[PDB]
Amino acid sequence: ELKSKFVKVYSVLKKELLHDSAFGLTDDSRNWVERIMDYNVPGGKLNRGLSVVDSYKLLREELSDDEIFLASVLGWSVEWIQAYFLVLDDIMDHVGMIAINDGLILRNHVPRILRTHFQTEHYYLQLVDLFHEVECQTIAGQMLDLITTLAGEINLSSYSLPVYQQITLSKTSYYSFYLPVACALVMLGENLESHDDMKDILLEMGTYFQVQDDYLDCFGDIGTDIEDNKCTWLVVQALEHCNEEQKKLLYDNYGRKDPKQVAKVKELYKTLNLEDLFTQYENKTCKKLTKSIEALPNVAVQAVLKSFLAKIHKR
Amino acid sequence: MTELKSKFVKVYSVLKKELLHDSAFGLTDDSRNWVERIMDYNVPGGKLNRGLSVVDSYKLLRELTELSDDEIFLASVLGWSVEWIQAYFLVLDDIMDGMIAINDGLILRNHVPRILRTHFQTEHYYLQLVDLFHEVECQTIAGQMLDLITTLAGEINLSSYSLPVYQQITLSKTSYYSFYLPVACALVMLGENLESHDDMKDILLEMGTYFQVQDDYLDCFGDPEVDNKCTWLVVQALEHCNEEQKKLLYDNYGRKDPKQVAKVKELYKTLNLEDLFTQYENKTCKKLTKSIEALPNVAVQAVLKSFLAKIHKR
Repeated sequence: ELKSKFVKVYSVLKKELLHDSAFGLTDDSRNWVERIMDYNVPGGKLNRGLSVVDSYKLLREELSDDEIFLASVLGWSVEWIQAYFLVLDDIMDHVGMIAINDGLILRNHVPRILRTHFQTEHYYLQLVDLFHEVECQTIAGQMLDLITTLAGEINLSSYSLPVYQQITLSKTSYYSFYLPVACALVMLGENLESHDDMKDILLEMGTYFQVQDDYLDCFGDIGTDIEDNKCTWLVVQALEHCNEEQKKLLYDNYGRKDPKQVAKVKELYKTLNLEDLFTQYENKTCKKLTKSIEALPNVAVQAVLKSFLAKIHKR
Repeated sequence: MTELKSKFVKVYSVLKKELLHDSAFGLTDDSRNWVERIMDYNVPGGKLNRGLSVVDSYKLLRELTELSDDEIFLASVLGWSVEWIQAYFLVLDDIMDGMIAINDGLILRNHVPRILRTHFQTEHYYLQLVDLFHEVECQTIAGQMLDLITTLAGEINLSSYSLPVYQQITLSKTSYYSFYLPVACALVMLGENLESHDDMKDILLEMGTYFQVQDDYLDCFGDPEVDNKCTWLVVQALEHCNEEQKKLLYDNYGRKDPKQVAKVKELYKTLNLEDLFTQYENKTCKKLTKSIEALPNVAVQAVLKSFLAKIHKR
């Protein structure tokens, strides 16, 4: 039902944007723009764009077709903004830097949609500031990622828990966990500025998911983080949790594409019991997050947050 | 007016320290200096033509229509916002001719609405400022996309180079942020609604096209510092030449060889495109002055005449 309705909203928004006569498009440029849309936006699983509509339905307690359409419009706006973010991620992870311009086209589609479908609403400026906040912090996250990565070129003393956490927060969690639920609440008439507790919980949830992926990379059926000199949660823990010759071991073997040295790092990890440290982190995190979800007065917000936390647990 | 400029220049420091210490963004000491250096490189360097012209157009509109220090500060804030947005645009322009330049540029882009929000959210014209900068950015990047399609990717069959394509690129790529944005900022600050100024907008846009044609000519005939470019010169040469001259142009254009370059230059000279450019300049200043005077509002006329005079013959 939602599956079949949501996806048509992509076509609706696409044909709106292509035939917004504000810019003079020829046949050729129109096809250029349509291709750079259809490549990036409508492809994937549509996790977050759908989760906008799903969180909206969850909050509701009866849905009109207009309500569903607008929730879908917000969802697709999320998909667009994420397309922009992911094009930049492509560019930043290993005869055409068209990729920049393509990405920048998609970014500038986001407020055209928001303006076309929500200007009359009384929460228009709140949506604009939401997407603005999310974009500012996503790109600030990318900037932290650059500096940390570059500056951890050999000097692994750059890799600290605060740096890891700020990167995970601003780069991903914001557009990944806050943005869709925030979209739903703003449509629901709420003011986000009286939801700092929910915001913080979703942000910690994003940090949680990143720590998960960091561990899964190193322990699961292949992950290449220790080869790639990445700032994993595992290496950040290993740094301050090891002695002096273990620091020498890590400094020797980290960032090395050689399964011998990779295995040296893996077995320093195992001898430091970072699998059990991760199990403890997971348990304490799910407890803190479930506990502080229940602390929230609103029960439906709790339902949405518990949905998310359950979906990502033990993944 | 170097007495009154020094106030503008301090607003850069004010906005910079605001943005750097927005603890909403989690910045370490380290990242804080990274952001400061990527600001100080791009934004405060140049002559500050457009950022100052925001404040100058505001003063002009006031003087003709007491002028508080807050008014000046806010006009300056808008000016520096223009400087930032232009820095972003110019970083992308550099890029389009290790991969940090993208990230730096995007940091500068996302500073713009932080400033607009910090200093103009309370105002009743906030959404109008946001839509102004949004429109300008959409059309600048659309201009870049047209530039990609037309120039580099529309290579050696130069029959792609037409006056309408040239004009659309010049309009959306540059004219918008270069000539509309600064005066529009001042008018929005003045309480006006831009949607009843389409004539002024169109005039400033044509003015941007004019300035680009100027730069095109200076390139081919001039010194300062420093083929296959979509120049106004080649666009004129195309439809103003016969058939063996078309053969000459197709032979020699896009060719890095001073012999063939000179073949193009002297086809230009035998077509009298220097005199065509002088005529273009005269007819353009006349069309623009005439349609400026057509505007009902006299102070808007004063601002537009200021701009058109500043960019004339130089």
